[PDB]
Amino acid sequence: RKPKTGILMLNMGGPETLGDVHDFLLRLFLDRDLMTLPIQNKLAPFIAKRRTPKIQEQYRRIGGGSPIKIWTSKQGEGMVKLLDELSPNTAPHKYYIGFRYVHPLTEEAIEEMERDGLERAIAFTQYPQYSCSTTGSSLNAIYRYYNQVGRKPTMKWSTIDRWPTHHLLIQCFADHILKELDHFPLEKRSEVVILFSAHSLPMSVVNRGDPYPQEVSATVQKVMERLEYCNPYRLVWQSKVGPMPWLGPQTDESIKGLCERGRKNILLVPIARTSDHIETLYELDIEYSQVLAKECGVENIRRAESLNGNPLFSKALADLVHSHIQSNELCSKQLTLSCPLCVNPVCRETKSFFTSQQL
Amino acid sequence: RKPKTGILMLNMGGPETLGDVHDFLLRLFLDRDLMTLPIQNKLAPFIAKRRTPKIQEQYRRIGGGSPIKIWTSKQGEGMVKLLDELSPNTAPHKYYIGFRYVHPLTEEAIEEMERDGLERAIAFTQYPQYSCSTTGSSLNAIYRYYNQVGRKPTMKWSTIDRWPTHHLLIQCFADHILKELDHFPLEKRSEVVILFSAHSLPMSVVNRGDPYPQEVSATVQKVMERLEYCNPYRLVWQSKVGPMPWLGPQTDESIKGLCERGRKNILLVPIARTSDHIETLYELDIEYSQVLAKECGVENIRRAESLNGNPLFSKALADLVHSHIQSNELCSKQLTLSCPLCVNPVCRETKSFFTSQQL
Ligand SMILES: C[C@H](CCC(=O)O)[C@H]1CC[C@H]2[C@@H]3[C@H](O)C[C@@H]4C[C@H](O)CC[C@]4(C)[C@H]3C[C@H](O)[C@]12C
Ligand SMILES: C[C@H](CCC(=O)O)[C@H]1CC[C@H]2[C@@H]3[C@H](O)C[C@@H]4C[C@H](O)CC[C@]4(C)[C@H]3C[C@H](O)[C@]12C
Ligand SMILES: C[C@H](CCC(=O)O)[C@H]1CC[C@H]2[C@@H]3[C@H](O)C[C@@H]4C[C@H](O)CC[C@]4(C)[C@H]3C[C@H](O)[C@]12C
Ligand SMILES: C[C@H](CCC(=O)O)[C@H]1CC[C@H]2[C@@H]3[C@H](O)C[C@@H]4C[C@H](O)CC[C@]4(C)[C@H]3C[C@H](O)[C@]12C
Ligand SMILES: C[C@H](CCC(=O)O)[C@H]1CC[C@H]2[C@@H]3[C@H](O)C[C@@H]4C[C@H](O)CC[C@]4(C)[C@H]3C[C@H](O)[C@]12C
Ligand SMILES: C[C@H](CCC(=O)O)[C@H]1CC[C@H]2[C@@H]3[C@H](O)C[C@@H]4C[C@H](O)CC[C@]4(C)[C@H]3C[C@H](O)[C@]12C
Ligand code: FES
Ligand code: FES
Ligand SMILES: [Cl-]
Ligand SMILES: [Cl-]
Repeated sequence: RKPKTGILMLNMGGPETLGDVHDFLLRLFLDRDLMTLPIQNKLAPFIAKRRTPKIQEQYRRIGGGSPIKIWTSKQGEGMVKLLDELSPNTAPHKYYIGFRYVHPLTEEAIEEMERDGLERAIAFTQYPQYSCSTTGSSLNAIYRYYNQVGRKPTMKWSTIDRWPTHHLLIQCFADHILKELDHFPLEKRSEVVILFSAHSLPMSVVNRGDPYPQEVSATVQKVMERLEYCNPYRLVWQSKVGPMPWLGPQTDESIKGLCERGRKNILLVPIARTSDHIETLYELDIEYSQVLAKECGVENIRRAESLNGNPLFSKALADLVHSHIQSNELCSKQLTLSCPLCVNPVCRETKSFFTSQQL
Repeated sequence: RKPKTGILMLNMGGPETLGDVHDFLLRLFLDRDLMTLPIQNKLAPFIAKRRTPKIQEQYRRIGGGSPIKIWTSKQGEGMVKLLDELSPNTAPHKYYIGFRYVHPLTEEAIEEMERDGLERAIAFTQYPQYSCSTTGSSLNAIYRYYNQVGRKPTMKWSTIDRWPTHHLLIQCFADHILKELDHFPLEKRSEVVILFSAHSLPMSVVNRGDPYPQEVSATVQKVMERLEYCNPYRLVWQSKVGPMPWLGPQTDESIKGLCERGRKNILLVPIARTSDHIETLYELDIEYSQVLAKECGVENIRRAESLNGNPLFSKALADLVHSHIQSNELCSKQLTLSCPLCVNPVCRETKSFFTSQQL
């Protein structure tokens, strides 16, 4: 039978080959939500051209491009197989990838979903903890697509806009941490300090109200509860760029500081993403675990495996979607409150897009 | 066998009368691990004299003094009654109050516990979420006391150094929120937005690794889970002073921003305090809920009652102490990890004090 229920998996994406780097950067610098540059239509291509060599070099250091699409595909296949059994009344299910800055783009995916004549479309963010710069930006693209195509949707929409504490996500993280603790020397296991690391935000974004640091903090505590507080931890933040203030502590400074303080056995845990990413394979694994850690005289630094193709994580995706369908909800209660100092007029329009849907 | 088990309830304290304000400020400004001032022994008394009138005026606005001691005493009495029945082998139990910056001082309470000839002494912080500037300052005073008096303790020490997700604490907050949502006009209940508000930290402290923002985030999520996400929330931060950057968003800016954006029905929840305090009775209730809120045309702003004399909260305190005794733990696993960028040599000494205790 023709597909009945579309699951739109949303992610920023990354360039699949070196050749895709420039236009990934160009689409990003053009995104008026993410940044207000003067004369932005002229500055965006110039900044993309300037930054491209450096970013292509990073992807070169990890094998030539981003693995996000492979992993997103494998997890979406697994999720659809389960949902056809779990939810016969909404089957067949089909997953679609909507990347914000590379192909397939969010707008290309919506065009195909409509072409396919689905009865309902679920905007399923692949970021478990909500930031306006991540999930909000992917949801804004859905609202803006219909606003700009000048037609109403032909499908019933709803969103799973966050899931920072789903019990099977927490189980996957706990399982990968225990697997990685087993690979330290046994005599150092109990000395291991865990740094959960997540992409940082600028403080201008924290201070306007972004939900993300409190949600990532929640994910951390539920993982440590499941692990029975077996090792001590901190939550720290990676990927800061530029001269402005961002939320710290920084993951690089924290690795170096712990080493300087005699804690030389460290487990990194990428707590805000669901697959490997340049953040993990370059920044944590090369910049921090090889170079920085070597300079400071670490004894053992390891990183928990990304969730990637763990079948339990496909089972989480499916249970999220199945609960969402049975609840009839259109979005979380949290999406109905925009940031207290939000200055972007589209956030309200996108919230209303979802809360106002027929059903 | 006389009192056998002393429970030292630690809090920073506040001045009980207007006459106690100057010496509260003086002790604060002499505390070199909270602040390093040029020519500190001369400047501290001067800044204490200069800022006393303004701080006396805040306390005069709430009736002439801090209620922390009355509430802590009532909670401590309730806790002891329960502990004598829960734990006959460690009875009789006696509570002592140790305030960091007013009488009875931490040092005074230790002197009495040792005078009393207790077998066992439990350093029980009354902050559920740990900051190095709150619970860590109290624990450093216990270590420094023995280091100064140059005698070893005569009782067996251990600490309950944090408890941000204790199930009965969570139940108390959820109960107080729901009863406050009952006081709104029924036609706005669904519209109410919850701002959990906790004392902020300077970014310099957050960026060195202080555990506090992630633990307060955890308390917020456990409370919202218990409430089944009935209303939307943000966690925001109050009490910033001075011109340096602190963690935001600010509670005051957030209340003004929500009003300006049409969310004019707000419930404030002091999520990091267990009793009323100048930050609730003056800052939230007068500066924000009366002056700020009237000025931007709020419709309804309420604040959940502080835990104060709720008997389920004395139940929580006793359950924490009974579980701690049964577990034989000397401190949390998290106290065994100092901040990654800690620069105070005493933190390691105080950690060792607790982890090394006989028993
Ligand atoms: C002023 C502005 C800040 C935008 C903001 O307020 O966030 C910043 C952001 C990106 C900056 C530009 C980009 O970093 C690229 C250029 C970098 C050069 O070193 C200065 C000019 C240059 C063209 C920058 C000018 C200016 O400082 C920009 C435009
Ligand atoms: C790729 C580009 C340059 C950074 C680098 O050298 O890696 C970086 C700089 C700042 C980044 C943006 C900032 O990190 C702010 C955003 C934070 C979100 O968690 C990711 C998207 C987000 C919108 C970022 C995407 C992208 O990777 C950016 C634009
Ligand atoms: C790193 C890059 C400049 C590269 C260059 O031309 O040298 C610039 C271009 C635009 C910048 C972004 C924009 O200024 C908007 C954001 C401004 C916030 O103040 C910090 C992050 C923030 C997301 C910026 C981070 C970073 O400095 C960016 C991504
Ligand atoms: C007294 C002074 C002025 C604040 C005011 O207007 O109330 C403030 C500035 C920073 C404050 C301190 C910092 O907030 C750090 C601590 C926070 C704890 O909640 C109380 C003690 C604590 C050590 C504070 C005591 C006092 O309220 C201080 C020292
Ligand atoms: C420079 C120093 C900051 C030390 C720190 O970073 O902790 C600050 C903190 C408190 C300040 C002092 C207090 O604010 C009291 C005085 C206030 C007057 O405006 C200037 C002199 C005055 C005597 C200050 C001098 C100086 O600016 C001090 C001493
Ligand atoms: C506000 C107060 C007095 C100002 C005055 O002279 O009237 C000053 C004097 C000493 C200051 C403190 C010290 O500078 C040390 C802390 C350093 C952080 O950068 C801010 C908070 C911090 C705790 C300061 C907050 C506040 O501005 C204090 C408490
Ligand atoms: S920036 Fe967060 S809702 Fe608009
Ligand atoms: S400042 Fe946090 S452990 Fe020393
Ligand atoms: Cl990537
Ligand atoms: Cl007080």
